[PDB]
Amino acid sequence: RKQISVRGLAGVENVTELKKNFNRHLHFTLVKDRNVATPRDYYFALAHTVRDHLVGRWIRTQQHYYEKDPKRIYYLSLEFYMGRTLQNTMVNLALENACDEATYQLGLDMEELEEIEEDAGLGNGGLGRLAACFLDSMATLGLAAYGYGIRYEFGIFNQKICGGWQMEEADDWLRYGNPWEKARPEFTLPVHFYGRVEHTSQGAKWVDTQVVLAMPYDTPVPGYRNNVVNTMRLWSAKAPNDFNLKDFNVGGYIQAVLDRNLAENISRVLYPEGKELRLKQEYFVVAATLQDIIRRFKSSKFGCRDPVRTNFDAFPDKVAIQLNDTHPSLAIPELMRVLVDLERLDWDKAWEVTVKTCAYTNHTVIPEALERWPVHLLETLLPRHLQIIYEINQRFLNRVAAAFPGDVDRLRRMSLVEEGAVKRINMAHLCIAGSHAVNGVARIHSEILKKTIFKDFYELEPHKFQNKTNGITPRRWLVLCNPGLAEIIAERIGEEYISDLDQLRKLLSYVDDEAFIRDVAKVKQENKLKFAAYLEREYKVHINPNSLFDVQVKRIHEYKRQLLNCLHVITLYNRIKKEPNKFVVPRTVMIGGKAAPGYHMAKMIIKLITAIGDVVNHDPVVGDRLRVIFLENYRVSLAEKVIPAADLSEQISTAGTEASGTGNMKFMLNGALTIGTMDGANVEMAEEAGEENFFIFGMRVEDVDRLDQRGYNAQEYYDRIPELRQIIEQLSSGFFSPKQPDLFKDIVNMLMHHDRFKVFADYEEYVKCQERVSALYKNPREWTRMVIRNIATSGKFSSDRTIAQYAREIWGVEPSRQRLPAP
Amino acid sequence: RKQISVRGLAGVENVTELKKNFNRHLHFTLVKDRNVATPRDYYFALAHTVRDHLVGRWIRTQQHYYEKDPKRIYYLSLEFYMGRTLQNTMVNLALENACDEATYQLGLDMEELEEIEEDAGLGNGGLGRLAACFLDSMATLGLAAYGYGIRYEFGIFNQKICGGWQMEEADDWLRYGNPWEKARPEFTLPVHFYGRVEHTSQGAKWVDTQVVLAMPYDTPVPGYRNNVVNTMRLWSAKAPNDFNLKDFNVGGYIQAVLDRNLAENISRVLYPEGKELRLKQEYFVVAATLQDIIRRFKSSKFGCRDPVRTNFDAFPDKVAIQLNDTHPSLAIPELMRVLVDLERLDWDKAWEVTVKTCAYTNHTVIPEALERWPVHLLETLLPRHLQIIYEINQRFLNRVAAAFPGDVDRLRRMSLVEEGAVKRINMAHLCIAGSHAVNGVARIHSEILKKTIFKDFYELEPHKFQNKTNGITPRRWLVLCNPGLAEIIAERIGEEYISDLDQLRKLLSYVDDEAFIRDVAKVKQENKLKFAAYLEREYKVHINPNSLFDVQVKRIHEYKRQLLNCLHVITLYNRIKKEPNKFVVPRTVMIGGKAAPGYHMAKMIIKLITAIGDVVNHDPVVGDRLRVIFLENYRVSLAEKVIPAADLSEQISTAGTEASGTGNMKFMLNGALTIGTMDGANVEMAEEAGEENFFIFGMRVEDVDRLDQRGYNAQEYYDRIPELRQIIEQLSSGFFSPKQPDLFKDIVNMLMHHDRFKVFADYEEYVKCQERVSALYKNPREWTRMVIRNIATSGKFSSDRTIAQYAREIWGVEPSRQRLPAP
Ligand SMILES: O=c1[nH]cnc2c1ncn2[C@@H]1O[C@H](COP(=O)(O)O)[C@@H](O)[C@H]1O
Ligand SMILES: O=c1[nH]cnc2c1ncn2[C@@H]1O[C@H](COP(=O)(O)O)[C@@H](O)[C@H]1O
Ligand SMILES: *Cc1c(COP(=O)(O)OP(=O)(O)O)cnc(C)c1O
Ligand SMILES: *Cc1c(COP(=O)(O)OP(=O)(O)O)cnc(C)c1O
Repeated sequence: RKQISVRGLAGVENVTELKKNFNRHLHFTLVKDRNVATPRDYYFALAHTVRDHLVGRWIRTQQHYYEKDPKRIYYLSLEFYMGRTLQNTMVNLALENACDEATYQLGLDMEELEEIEEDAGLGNGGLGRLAACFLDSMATLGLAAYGYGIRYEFGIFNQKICGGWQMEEADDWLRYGNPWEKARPEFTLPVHFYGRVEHTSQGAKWVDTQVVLAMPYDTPVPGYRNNVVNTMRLWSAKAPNDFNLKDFNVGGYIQAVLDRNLAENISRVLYPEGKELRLKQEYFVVAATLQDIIRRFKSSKFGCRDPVRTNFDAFPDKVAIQLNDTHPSLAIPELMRVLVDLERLDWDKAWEVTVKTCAYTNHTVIPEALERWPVHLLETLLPRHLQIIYEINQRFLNRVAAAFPGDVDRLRRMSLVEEGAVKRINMAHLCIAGSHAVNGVARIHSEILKKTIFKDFYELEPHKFQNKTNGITPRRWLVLCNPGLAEIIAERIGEEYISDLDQLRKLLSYVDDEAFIRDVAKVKQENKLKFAAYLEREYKVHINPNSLFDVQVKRIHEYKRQLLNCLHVITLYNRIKKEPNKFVVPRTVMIGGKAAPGYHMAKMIIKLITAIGDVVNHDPVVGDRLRVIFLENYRVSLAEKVIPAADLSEQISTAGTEASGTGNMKFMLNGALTIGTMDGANVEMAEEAGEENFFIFGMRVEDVDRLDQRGYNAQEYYDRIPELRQIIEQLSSGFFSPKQPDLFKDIVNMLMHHDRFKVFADYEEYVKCQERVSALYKNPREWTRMVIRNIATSGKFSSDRTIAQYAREIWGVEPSRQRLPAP
Repeated sequence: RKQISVRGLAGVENVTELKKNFNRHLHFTLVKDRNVATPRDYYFALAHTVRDHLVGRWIRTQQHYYEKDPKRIYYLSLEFYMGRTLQNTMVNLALENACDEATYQLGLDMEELEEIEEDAGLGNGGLGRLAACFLDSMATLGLAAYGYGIRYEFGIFNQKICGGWQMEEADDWLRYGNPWEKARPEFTLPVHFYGRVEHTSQGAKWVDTQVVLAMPYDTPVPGYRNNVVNTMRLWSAKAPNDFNLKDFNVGGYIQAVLDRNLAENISRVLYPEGKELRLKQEYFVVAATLQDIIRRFKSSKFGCRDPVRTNFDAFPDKVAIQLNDTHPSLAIPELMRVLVDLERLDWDKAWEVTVKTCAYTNHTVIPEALERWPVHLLETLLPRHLQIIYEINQRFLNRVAAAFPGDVDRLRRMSLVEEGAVKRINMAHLCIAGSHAVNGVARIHSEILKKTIFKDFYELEPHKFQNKTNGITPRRWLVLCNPGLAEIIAERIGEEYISDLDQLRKLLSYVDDEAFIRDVAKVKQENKLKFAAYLEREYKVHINPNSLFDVQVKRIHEYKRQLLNCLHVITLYNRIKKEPNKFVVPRTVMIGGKAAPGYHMAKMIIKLITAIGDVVNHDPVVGDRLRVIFLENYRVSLAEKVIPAADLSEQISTAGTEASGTGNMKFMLNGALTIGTMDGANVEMAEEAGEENFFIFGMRVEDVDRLDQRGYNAQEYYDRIPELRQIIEQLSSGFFSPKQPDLFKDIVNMLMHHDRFKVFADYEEYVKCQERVSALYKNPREWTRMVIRNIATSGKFSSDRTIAQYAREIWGVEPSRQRLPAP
C-alpha cells in the first residue's frame, strides 16, 4: 500500500527521458507505430508526455490541500474559453526547452505539432476567457481553487466565410479525443428535473422527477512554475439507458427516445430568450457541482472535524462559491434545498450559511440584459425551487420594510418576482439577496451598479457593493504569445514581473534610450512579419509588412461599432482615389469576430467588410496603401497571433455600452496603441497610460444622454458632412455591391433613420483622431516611445491582481507566490 | 523518425519494472492515487501494466506481417464470447508469476483484482466461444488471422433469479470503460442502407442511401508464448451527427432523431425472427469488414505488387474469408458488388475470386434452422444486393441444368429463391454457391449435410463439403482455469502438450502409477473445495465438498433435456426418503443455463430446478445426501470455475438433436466423466476414450426414428414405470409448488401429451446409468483411473488441431508454432 506512490516517476527536464516517454505514449497509449502515425498521433503522443508531468504535480497539490484543509473556492461559470493547452502547459511547467529539443532529435517539428490542437470549445467570449484567466492566476497564487462548468461537445460554431457571407460550421473539437481530460464515470451524479413537491411532515418532498446524469471530466490547470496544479471539472449529461425494457415506461413505447436525446443535449451545445434548454443547462451545472462541493466538505478531513452535523457552521469557513454572472444563480435556492430539505437545517441556519458562502460578479450595464425566467417555466421544471424563491423573497421584502417603513413602491421595485404580462423571476435580485458581496468589473461599471441599476440594494446593504477590475494573464498574453517582448523586457528587468506584473514600470526608466526603442520596434517588426505571412499561407491576401495594422477584434454587434470603422476606411479609400498621389500613411485594417447566427444586422456587416475589401484591394490606384481584411473565425489562438502583430487596437464602442474590455488590456501589454471612447476598460487604461499616451475620442457618456434628451436626428450630420454624404451615397448606389445595388439598403436606413448607437455622431471626431494617428505612426521614434510607456504601465491589468483582491476582500484567503516543493 | 522505435520500452519479468509500471498507470493513466483508489481502479492499473507488454508484441507482429505478406485470413462472426482478458493475457505472455510477486509487494491481491473484470459481453453461446477458441489457436500457430464482428455495448442480458424466476438484467459491461480495446475514430467507414439502384451506362449505381457509420475498435489476441499477438476488430455503429442544422432535413423537423437511435443500435444488443434489425446488423459488419479487407489488400505492399487490377486475380492467394454459419452470408453479394460495380471486373472474373475467397462453416442439423430473409426486406434495404442474389441464382441454376438435363424438381429445390406464402431467399444455399468449401463441425454432422440436408449441392459439387470437428484451446480451458491439473501433468510429460495436446496420451503410461492416481484425485479435491467456498461467498447453499459434483451447464431449452435430469433428481429424493438410512453415494447437482427471454417453457423449467432444490435442500431427512443448485448466470468466467470442479458432466440431448459440443470437450480435459447419449461430440469423444470409459446411454438415433415411425405414446411409459408416475403425480399435486400447486401444470401436460424430444423414453435407461455412475464413484482408485483415461485421450479436441486442418484443408496456409523473436 504505501509502496504505491508518486515518487519514482519523472526525470523532467531531460531531453532523453522526455524522448523515452514520447515513444511510450505513441506505441502503447496510442497503439500506433512510426510506420503509420500521423501528425495528430505525434501531437497526442506529445500531449501525454507533458501531461504525466502535470498530473505528477496534480496529485501532490491536491494531497497538500487535503492535509492542509484551506478554504476551497469554487469559481462556477457556464463558459470556460481555454483554447490550446500544449504551449501553456510546457511554459508554466518549465518544460518547453526540453520538449523542443526532444521532438527535434526525434525529427518532429514541435510548432507544426502545436498547430494540430483544437481550441477547447467551452467558451464563446469574454466571460469564458475571463474565467480561463482567473484559473491561471488562482493557481499561480496558490489558492485551493476550482473552475466548475458544462463540457460542450460542439463548442459553439466554427466560422466559415463563403461568398463574403458567414456560415457557421459545427465545432466538434472532441471528434478525435481530448488528451488532457480524464473522465470520471465513477462520480456520475443524478440531476433531477420536473416533478411535483408533496409536502410531508418534517419537510417538503420533491417527487416524480425525471433525471439526467452528470458525468465528470477533469482537466488540470498548472500554476506559473510553483508546481501547484488545480482541477477544472466540467460536467457531461448522460441519459439513464434503462430505456429499452427497464422501467416499463417503454416496450410499449420508446417515444421516450426524446428523454434520451433532449437530455444528452444539455451538454451538446453552448448558447450561442426564455428557453427550457438554457434553464435546463443552468440547473444542470449547479446541481452536480453542489453535490461534489458538499462531498469534499463531508470528506476533506471534515468527516473527522464534524463538531456539529458535519456543520454547515463551518461551511462558510471552508467553502466559497463565486457565481459568474446570473447563469449560476440557482446555486442559492439549490444550496437552500440541499441544506433545508435533504440535511434538515432550519431555514435561518441554512440561509446564514448561503449568504456567507456565495458572492456574485456582474458584467451587465443595460437592465434589458439582466436574466429573467418565466414563473411558469420555473414551476414546471423546477417546482421546489420556485417555492424556495418565493420564501426567500418574502423574507427579503420583510427586511426591506423594516428598513424603509412605508415605502410601498420600493417593495415592488426590489422583489424577486416581477409583474407585467408574464410574471417573471429576476435572477440578479435573487443573487444580491443570496450573496454576501457583489462586484463589478470596472470602477465605472460598479459605481453605476450602486448608483442606478442596483441602487435600492446598495441603500439596504451598502456593504455588499465592491468592485474588482478585470484582467489578463501575463503568461498567455505576453510570455506564450509574445516571447521577444517578454525576452527584451526581462533582459532589462528580471523575471518577477511575470508573476507581479506592475514591475513593468521599471521600463519607464528606458523611455528615451535608443536600445529598447529599436528593440521594441524590432520584435514588433518580427511579429508583424510572421503574421503578415500567416495572412498568405493559411487564408491569403498581399499585406505589406510595413503598414499600420489597424485591428478591431470585437464581437460583431451594432453597439461594438465596426460600421463606424467601415465609414472611416471608406473615407481613406475615397481621399487617396481623389488625390491618387497624396503621401497618406498606409494601413492594413483587420476587423474580426463572429456575428450571432440569425442576427441579420451582424450578418449584413461582415457582408460590408468583405465587399469594401473586394473593391479596395482590387483597385489599382490604392495599390498597397489600403487593405481591408476580415479575420475568419476569430478565436483564442488567433487572438494570441493577431494581438502581437498589431499597432492600432480599435476600441470604438458607443460610450456607456461597455462594462469593461479584457481584449483591450491584451493589446496594451503588447504595445499596440488604443484608439477609443472613454468607456469601460479604456478608462482605467487611460488613467495609467496617461491620457496624452492614448487616442481617446468622441462623445463621452454625458454627451450621449444629452443627444438623447434632445433626440438624435441622424440626417443633420449627413447634411453637414460632405464625405459622409457621398459614402452613404456610394453605399445606396451599389458602388460597393454591383450585382445587387440594393444589397446594403437596410444598412443605409439603419444609419440614416434609426441608429440606436450614434455612428454618424462620432464620425467627424473619429476621422480626426484617425488623422492624429496616421500623422504619429510616421514618426516611429515617438510612435514607439509611447508604446514603451503604455507597456510600462500595464500592471493593474493583470489577472493575478484581480484575483488577489477577490482573494483578500471577498474570499478570505491570502494568496501565496511560493513554489510548492513537488514534482 | 527511425528513433521513434518500439525498442527500449520493457524490462519484462522484473518485479521492479512491473511495480514501476503499475504506479505510472495508477497515477499518470488513471489520474488516481492511493488515498482515492478502489479495487476497480487497481485492476485498471494492473490491466494497463500488462497491456504495454501485449501491444508491444502486437506492434512487432503486425509489422512482421506487412514485411512478409502472408495470406491474411479473416474470421467473420457476429459473436465472440471472450470473457475476461487479464489472467489469460498474463499466462500467454509468461508474466503471471511476476505480476503476482509485484502486486503482492505493493500489498495488493492479484486474485482480488482479477475478479473485478467484466466478462466481455460480445457473445452469447457456443458459436461465440468457438470463434474465441479459434482466435487463441490461430495466434498460437502463427496464423496471420483477424477476427471481425460487432461491438455490442450491452452484451446480451445478465441473469438474475428472483424467487427462482429468471429476470433478465442488462449487461453494460462497457460502463467504466474496458481497458483492453483501443477505439480508432480515424478509421470510420460508412455503410449504406436502403436507396435505389440507378442503372447508368457502364454500371448500375446504388444511389439515395441512408448512411450509418462504422467505427472500429481493436483488441489484441495473444498466442501462447510465441510472441505473435493478432487483431480482433469489432465495429460500432454511429450516426452522422449533422442532425441539428446541416442537410436541411432537420430544422423544420428533428423527427429524424430516430435515424440516430435506429442507427446507434446496430451495435446495441446481440440477438438474443425476420427483423430488419438483424439483417441491418448482418450487412453492417459485412460492409465495414470487406472495405478494411480490400484496404489491406490494396495497401499491404500489394499496391506494389499490382501487376493487373491490383489484381484481384491474386485476391484468393492473399485473402481468405470464413463465414461462421449464415449470418456473414451477405459477404458474397457485397464482395461481388464492390468488385463488379466499384472496381469493374466482369461478372465471371469477379465470381472466380468470390468463390475462391469465401468458405462456409455450418453448425445446424434441423433444416427449420437455416436463415431466410423475405425478398421484400432485401428489395427495400438492400435493393442492389437482391439483384445480384438473383443473377447468382439464375446462373447457378444453369450449371444445375447442364448437370441434370431436364431434372426440373432439382432446379426448384436448388434455388436460392423459395416459393410459398412469402417468397424467401435461402441464405444457406447462397453460401454453398459462392463458397469454395462447406463444412460440418463433427463427423456425423458433416455427413448429414452431405447425405440429407445439402445433398443435391453434395451432388452437383462433392468437392466442396469437408468437415473440421470443433475444439477447445488447452490454454483457457486447462492451463488457465485448472493450473493444478496442468502442473501434475507437467511434472510427468513437460510443457509441449500445451501447444501439442495429442501428447496427453503419454499420461496413459501412468494409469497405474499410484502417485498420479492420488495426485489426480487430490487435484480434484482441491478444485471442489474451492468451488464449494464460492457457493457460500458469491451466492450461498452448504455444499459438502465430498459428494459427487454432478453438472449440466447447457442452454435451457426443451431438447437440452434438464427436465429429464429434473426427474432423475426427484427419483433420488423419493428414494432417500422412502429409505432414510440406505447408503446413497451423495451428489450436489448444479444446473445452470440462461433461459432466452420470451421462451415460456425454458422459463418454467428454471422455476422447477429452483423449487426442487427449495424442498430437497431444506428437507432434514436428506441431511447432506443431496443438494440441488441452479448456477446463476452462466458465462465463461463461471465455466472456468464450475468445469474444473466437477465429476459427471451431464451431456443428455435427445439423439439426433446435437451437431457438436464444445462444452463437453472442456469436461473431458479437466477430468470429469461424461454421462450422455450417443449424439454429436459424444460420438468421437467416446471413440477416442473407448466406450468403456464413457457412460453412454438411451435411445440411439435409429431408435428415435423408429419410435417416431410408430408414434411415441408417452402414456405407456408413465403407465409401466411407477417412479415416473410418482413424480408426475408430485408435480401436479403441488408438492414442489404448495402456494400455486397448479403452477407446473403446463410442464406436466407437455410431458404427458407433446414432448417432441422423448423424455420418458430415456428415463428408465437413464436412471440405470446413474446407478452405474454412483457405483463406480464409490471406488476412488478406479473412478480416478477412468478420469485419467479421459484426460489422456483429450488430444483430438484441441482447437489447435481444428485450426491446422482449416489452414491446410480450406484457407491454404501452414501452421508454424515458431516464436516470433520480438518483444
Ligand atoms: O484524503 C485525502 N488525502 C490525501 N490526498 C487526497 C485525499 N482525498 C483525495 N486526495 C487527492 O485529491 C485528489 C482530488 O480529490 P477529490 O477532492 O475528492 O476530487 C486525488 O487525486 C488525490 O490526489
Ligand atoms: O506498410 C506498413 N509497414 C509497416 N507496418 C505497417 C504498415 N501498415 C501498417 N503497419 C503496421 O500494421 C499495423 C496495423 O494496420 P492494419 O493492419 O492496416 O489495420 C499498424 O498499426 C502498423 O504497426
Ligand atoms: C480576451 C478575449 C475576449 C474578450 O473580448 P473583449 O473584452 O475585447 O470584448 P467582447 O468581445 O465584447 O467581450 C473574447 N474572446 C477571446 C478569444 C479573447 O481572448
Ligand atoms: C463452452 C461454453 C458454452 C458452450 O456450451 P455447450 O457446448 O455445452 O453446448 P450448447 O449449450 O448446446 O451451446 C457456453 N457457455 C460457456 C460459458 C462456455 O464456456
